[PDB]
Amino acid sequence: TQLPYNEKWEFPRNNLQFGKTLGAGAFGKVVEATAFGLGKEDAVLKVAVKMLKSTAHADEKEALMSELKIMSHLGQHENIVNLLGACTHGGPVLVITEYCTYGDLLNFLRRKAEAMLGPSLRPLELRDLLHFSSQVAQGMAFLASKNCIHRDVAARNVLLTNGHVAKIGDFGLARDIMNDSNYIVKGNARLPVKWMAPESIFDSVYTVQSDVWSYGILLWEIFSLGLNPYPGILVNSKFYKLVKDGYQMAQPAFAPKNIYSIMQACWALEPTHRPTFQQITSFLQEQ
Ligand SMILES: Cc1nc(-c2cnc(NC(C)C)n(C)c2=O)ccc1Oc1ccnc(-c2cnn(C)c2)c1
Repeated sequence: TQLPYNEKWEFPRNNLQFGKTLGAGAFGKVVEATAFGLGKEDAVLKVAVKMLKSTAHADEKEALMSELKIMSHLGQHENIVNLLGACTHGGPVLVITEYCTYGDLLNFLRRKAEAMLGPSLRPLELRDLLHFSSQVAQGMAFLASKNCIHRDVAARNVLLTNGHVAKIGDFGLARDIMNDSNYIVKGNARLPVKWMAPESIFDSVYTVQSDVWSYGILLWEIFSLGLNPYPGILVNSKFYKLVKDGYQMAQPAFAPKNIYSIMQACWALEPTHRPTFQQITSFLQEQ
């Protein structure tokens, strides 16, 4: 980001055949597409393409390029949404990432729960939630090894692909956060407050451990099967005070006592005392 962009990621834009729009923000969107002759193997693949809408401004053009430059210098990991190519010459910027078959984790969890309650006219096992949690932890630990701060870790930014493997991603400009109830007004920007660490809300500081906090909130979403954090509590000055003073969500319905203990560790008031994603990973690989 704010550095030269490598041309190894360039891809012919007329070699994309676009399909349905997957997500749409205020000034950007992710669209599914079939890419032909992508990669060394010249694979023909279904992919996700990220692009700005017709309402194009200078500030929105930089935001997509920044996301691309960070992803380019990042590297490949099985449990993150990998970059496959970009279209930077010949027209509007297109960011080509892998296509995850099952969408985000939040809807998958919320649907499977509804399908599992069908006798109110496959199923999800506890092992499945431990694999989802383990997999995202591996992705975050990989970002933590590159000093790359996600700063919106949430189930809505975790995607499931072939074999229901979890990948951490970021819709960024392609989520309509303007109208999203999980993003609260805070002046110049709209922020996912209920996922944020207190020092990010007040000091506006983002680190690996601030992502560890939000990952702790993610664990609460996974093991509640898509419940909303701090449910029914309106984000206001009392909520800020409670979070800063040490208020924590109760144990979700389906988390073992030691998964809730790992949640509480991610929700420590002091950032250095929170676990690392490597420690979260290694623990969750056991479970
Ligand atoms: C979620 C997502 N994320 C990124 C992305 C990831 N990672 C970073 N950055 C790192 C450094 C964390 N950035 C900046 C990003 O933009 C790009 C596109 C994207 O969208 C997708 C991707 C796959 N599949 C779908 C989908 C939707 N529905 N279905 C059925 C499939 C949507």
